[PDB]
Amino acid sequence: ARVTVQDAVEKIGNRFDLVLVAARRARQMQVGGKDPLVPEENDKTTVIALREIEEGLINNQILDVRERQEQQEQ
Amino acid sequence: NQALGKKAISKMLNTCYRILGLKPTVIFADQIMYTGFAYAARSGASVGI
Repeated sequence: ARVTVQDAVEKIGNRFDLVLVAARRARQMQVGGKDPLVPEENDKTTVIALREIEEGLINNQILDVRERQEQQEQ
Repeated sequence: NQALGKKAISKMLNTCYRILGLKPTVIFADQIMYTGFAYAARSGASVGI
């Protein structure tokens, strides 16, 4: 549980863009076709996306290059 | 090392925020609230005539 998102804020500093990035990651992991890269503690995909961003494994550029890789795969 | 009269408390919280960050000041605020409540109840200050 991420009670404070200060570290996630400072990783990619806008307090406005991280909402977009986390929303995109949560949509990917909730609609289907994705699996978390961090251990799941039976919490909702929102804090899982936020924890993913906090660890540094997901941002806008990484998501875009992954999307390009899957588009090239298909 | 003061009396902490509603103005030293604010200054201490402000220094904690401006020195450490956001999570430590949140935990500090919660701890301050809890210890204040407990010791105010323990003192039992009352207003008589």
